[PDB]
Amino acid sequence: GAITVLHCELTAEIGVTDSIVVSSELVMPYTVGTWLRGVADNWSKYSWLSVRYTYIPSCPSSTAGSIHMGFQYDMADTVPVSVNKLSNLRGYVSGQVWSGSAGLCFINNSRCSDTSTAISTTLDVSELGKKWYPYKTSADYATAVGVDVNIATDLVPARLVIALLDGSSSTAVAAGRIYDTYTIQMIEPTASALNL
Amino acid sequence: GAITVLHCELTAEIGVTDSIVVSSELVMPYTVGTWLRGVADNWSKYSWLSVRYTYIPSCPSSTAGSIHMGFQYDMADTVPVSVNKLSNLRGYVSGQVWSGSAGLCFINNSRCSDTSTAISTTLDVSELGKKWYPYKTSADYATAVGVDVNIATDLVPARLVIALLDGSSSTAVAAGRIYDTYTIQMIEPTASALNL
Amino acid sequence: GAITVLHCELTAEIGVTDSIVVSSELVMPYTVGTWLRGVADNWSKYSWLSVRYTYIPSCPSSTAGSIHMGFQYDMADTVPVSVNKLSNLRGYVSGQVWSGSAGLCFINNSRCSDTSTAISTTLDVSELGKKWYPYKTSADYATAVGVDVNIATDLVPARLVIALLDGSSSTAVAAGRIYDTYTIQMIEPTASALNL
Amino acid sequence: GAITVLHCELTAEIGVTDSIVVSSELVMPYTVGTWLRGVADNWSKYSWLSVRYTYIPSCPSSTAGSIHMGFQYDMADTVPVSVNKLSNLRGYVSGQVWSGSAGLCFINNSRCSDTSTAISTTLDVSELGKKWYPYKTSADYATAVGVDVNIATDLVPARLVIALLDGSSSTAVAAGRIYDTYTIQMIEPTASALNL
Amino acid sequence: QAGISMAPSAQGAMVRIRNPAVSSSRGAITVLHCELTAEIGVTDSIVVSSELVMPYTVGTWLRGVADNWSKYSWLSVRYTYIPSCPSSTAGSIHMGFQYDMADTVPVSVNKLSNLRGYVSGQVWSGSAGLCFINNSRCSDTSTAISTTLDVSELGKKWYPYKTSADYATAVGVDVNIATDLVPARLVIALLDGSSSTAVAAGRIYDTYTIQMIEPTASALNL
Amino acid sequence: QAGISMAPSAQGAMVRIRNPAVSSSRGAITVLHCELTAEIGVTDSIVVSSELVMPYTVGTWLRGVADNWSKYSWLSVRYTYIPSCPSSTAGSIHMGFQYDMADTVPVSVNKLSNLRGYVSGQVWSGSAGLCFINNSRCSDTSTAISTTLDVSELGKKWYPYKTSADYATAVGVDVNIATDLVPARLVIALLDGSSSTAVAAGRIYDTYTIQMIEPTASALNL
Ligand SMILES: [Ca+2]
Ligand SMILES: [Ca+2]
Ligand SMILES: [Ca+2]
Ligand SMILES: [Ca+2]
Ligand SMILES: [Ca+2]
Ligand SMILES: [Ca+2]
Ligand SMILES: [Ca+2]
Ligand SMILES: [Ca+2]
Repeated sequence: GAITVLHCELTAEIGVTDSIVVSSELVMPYTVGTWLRGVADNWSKYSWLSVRYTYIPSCPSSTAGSIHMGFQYDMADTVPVSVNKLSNLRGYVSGQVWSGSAGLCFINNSRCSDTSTAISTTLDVSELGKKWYPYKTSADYATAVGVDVNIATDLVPARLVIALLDGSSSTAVAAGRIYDTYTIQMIEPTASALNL
Repeated sequence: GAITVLHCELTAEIGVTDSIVVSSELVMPYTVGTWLRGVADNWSKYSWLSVRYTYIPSCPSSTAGSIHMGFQYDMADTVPVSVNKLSNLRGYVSGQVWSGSAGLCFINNSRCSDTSTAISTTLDVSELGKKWYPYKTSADYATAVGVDVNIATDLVPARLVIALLDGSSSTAVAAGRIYDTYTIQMIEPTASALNL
Repeated sequence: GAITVLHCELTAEIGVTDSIVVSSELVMPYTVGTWLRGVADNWSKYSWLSVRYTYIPSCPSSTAGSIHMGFQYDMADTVPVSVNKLSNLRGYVSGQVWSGSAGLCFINNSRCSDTSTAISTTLDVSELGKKWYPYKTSADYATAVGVDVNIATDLVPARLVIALLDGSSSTAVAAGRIYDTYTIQMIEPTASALNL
Repeated sequence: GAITVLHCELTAEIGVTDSIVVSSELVMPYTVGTWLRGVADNWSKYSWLSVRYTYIPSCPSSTAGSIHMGFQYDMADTVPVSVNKLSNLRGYVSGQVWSGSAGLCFINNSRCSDTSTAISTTLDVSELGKKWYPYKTSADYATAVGVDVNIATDLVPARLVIALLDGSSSTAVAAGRIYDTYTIQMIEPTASALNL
Repeated sequence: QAGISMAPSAQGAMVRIRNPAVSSSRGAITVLHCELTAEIGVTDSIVVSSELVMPYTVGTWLRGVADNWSKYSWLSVRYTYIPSCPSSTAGSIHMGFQYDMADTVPVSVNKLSNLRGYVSGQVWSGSAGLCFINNSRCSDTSTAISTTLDVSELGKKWYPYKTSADYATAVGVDVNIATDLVPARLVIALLDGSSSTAVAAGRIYDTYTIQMIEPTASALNL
Repeated sequence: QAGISMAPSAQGAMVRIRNPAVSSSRGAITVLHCELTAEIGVTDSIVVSSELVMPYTVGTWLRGVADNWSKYSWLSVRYTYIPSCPSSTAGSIHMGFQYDMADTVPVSVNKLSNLRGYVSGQVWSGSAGLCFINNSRCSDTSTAISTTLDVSELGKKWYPYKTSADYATAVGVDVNIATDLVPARLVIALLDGSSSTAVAAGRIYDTYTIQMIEPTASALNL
């Protein structure tokens, strides 16, 4: 009954400016990437076997700026407001917007050489609070969270906080992209139209 | 520690009309049936070890109509509106409203040889959200869900949806009944009067 | 010492109407059937080694109606008034009034392969109150019970309750018959004329 | 088919005065305690695997008075009228209303150290006159017993006689509570509403 | 000697709490400690009280330490009653656990006696449970009024660190939202006393072992 | 430690009587048992009471068993007092035996103190005698309030089983007729109390070993 998918897809496009810009992505099928969003909808519940976010650069070596990533686990906790608080989170990694190429091996599965320079981080699936979560659409999530954020705890495993700053322009400059590489188990099918 | 009970009881009475009529039942002690609702209330939490719904006919071989059953696990998902949509659910099982007698052996657990025609489905007890669920009353559940449906995922493991159509009359004709056969582990006793 | 008999005989004739009609039969030699009543009277006490009631139809596949059976053990308990209440008893077994032929093999004890549809239930001969029960006549039992019902627990091991409903006519239609297949051990001979 | 429950619950609240006050409790589910009373009703018959009554104090060390307990087995026998006769009964134990704390280990199952000071006594389940008794409500019992007490023999295994005296007040002073710790086997389910 | 007991005039128990034990394994950090958790007083009528078993409310120290981690798991939680009155004091204490916050709080020792971890005892006894708090070698704990959480049967393993404030708000929307945030609550009942006015009976200490994971600046933790 | 004593607030003694031991040798059948024999209460003035030491009156069980035999002989008879009040209770108990039913019952602890088997003690003590009843291994019975019959010095060995009724009639003709039927009587005195009204003090248990001979249908035994 468990049907397993392994895949790496574009999860977010990154631009860097001269000011801190904190953003976050829920670590659930619907938000992880559009491809998964579409396939996972045909199933009622899932379990993350492995989730790794890897940043791959697209800018010139002359591009100033740094990216910082880390995880949060209680949606009710406040999202880091400074890059300082961010550095306290689990899974913190911080790189420079033009580096990270060695991480490419995580995206195309070829054998990785030295990945100490890859700006990549992974989710601690075993310390998550439950193994089988329900597939949620961001819309429905939003509504729930609107009543009380604590309703999110039963619905989503974690949140990926990203921070970009130290750039040189007041206007966004294309830095790179964050790709997500996951192994997921999907169970109990459903027509997607009913999945909220 | 745990106190295990295996039992069978009437869970619902069924009637066929000439138009689709989808209905559902929460898979929790309180609603599985009257007897279980009663004994289960003396414990605080429980865990399903086995749950099986078996439809048994009571109409003549000439009764037009068909029955359909399946499970859903995110109380927030839309309930099916058609046989096609329903056929996708886990544990889907369809059949003539006058068929299904072979499932009798599941009820008074005897030797089941002829079970290829039994209109009986089983809950995937291991892929459920968690192990120990709290005993809830229809009333309390109802209120919670009235705030936000997602508050339900923390309380009920699944719901059985039932659809009946293909009947001959626009007014309901008696078809059969759905019986539930479960094995449940209960823990943390409480005076029933306190249990909501 | 003991004299063992295994036999099968007609125990009751059945008819369906459009309203519930719960009836019951004491599980004692005198009432199980005419033949046993006759031979059993030549012994003072007896012990059931096996008792099985099997319903066998005699109506067309188009006959509306359903049959229900179960056991009760405290003659003082109220007899069921509905299918729900009845479905809780031990050995509950329900089915279409025109179904049940697979149970024939229990009657003339042959090889039973297709028994998943047999509307047949069995007495839990080992959890009975005691082993040796005295042979009683309907008359004598009746009087005793007329003083106080509890006087019955010392004399009869159980009673089979039968409920028929879902019929189409308000006037009884012939459905089928209930046959009893038992194995009994008898001891302490007596001239039958003395046996009350 | 045998479903087993193990539990310890409050069975009686004790007050002491300056005069002998003899009381008794039938050793049957219905009277043993309200929790059991409610769960055991869903089953037709039971068997006691173990029954132990333990008194736990709640008064000051300065509380004068003694409790005496013992068993009776033929409901027709006269209830002890003096504490003397009481001391002849099987299972006799007599303690002082402020002592008995060591018996707490019987109530919460923690490992018992030295229980020679616990005012506790147990039922000789093997010398009982039958193993499977019918669940009876005190109301129905009363009626039966009203016709002739001997009808009780077939219905209940034993009776716990309690005597409290030697207190210092003409008016009851709260001494302690008697908790019952049992292991019971329940068989042949029934809707509780029918159980008398 | 077997069967004999002597009621003392008063029991004495010298509580001496040792330094908290903290240590980080790989991923998980573990704390072990004891804290005074509640004060107790008796009356002639029954009075039921409850305490949620979550870091924030279990103890004043724990509250501030646990806040630096995102989630936690209880390895062990024990409540022990230590008396502070003479054997002449009337009254009894009763404890037990409830696991569905929506359930009604017990209103009698009869209902109470059915709960998981139930324990009763004279308001003037229980010094035997001292070894649990002091950390000494336990002798005969037969007469201790102490109970413990059945951690293995709890709803889930990892719970989020919550502040009473945020919790209180959640629960205000619907009490069932609590199920997802807190594992259980200790219920405490006291009665059998002699004054209509409360009489100080004793106090309750909590001894626990908790596992904490996934760090976060405290300020962000709600 | 030598010379030091600590008065407790109250003494506790958990009485648990075991199954009677009966066995037939050749001619003689022997019973061994314990029965609660009397209830005790104190007052500020002296109150003397007596109990005949014969099967019929020694115990309610013995009474009915011994009746199936024509004669008997006491192998051992012991009376032990077990308290049921606190050490704050005023009062003392005194026991002794008399052997000529015609003699006057003592009217003072002074006369009483001269009797065979005399024992005194605070109405709130005596738990040390528990081992005699419970059948446990006796430790320091130094402070037990328990006394025993001097069976070897009794008037004769075999006495006839008598019912209180028939005895009472005999004695009514002349008390000296008792000498031939009963071996002795226990005298009990209580005083030193504080209420003019009796205050429950404790109770007395009797532990005996008796030999019974020459069977008879019970109905004939008077
Ligand atoms: Ca959850
Ligand atoms: Ca969904
Ligand atoms: Ca509940
Ligand atoms: Ca007869
Ligand atoms: Ca009987
Ligand atoms: Ca009954
Ligand atoms: Ca938090
Ligand atoms: Ca005589």
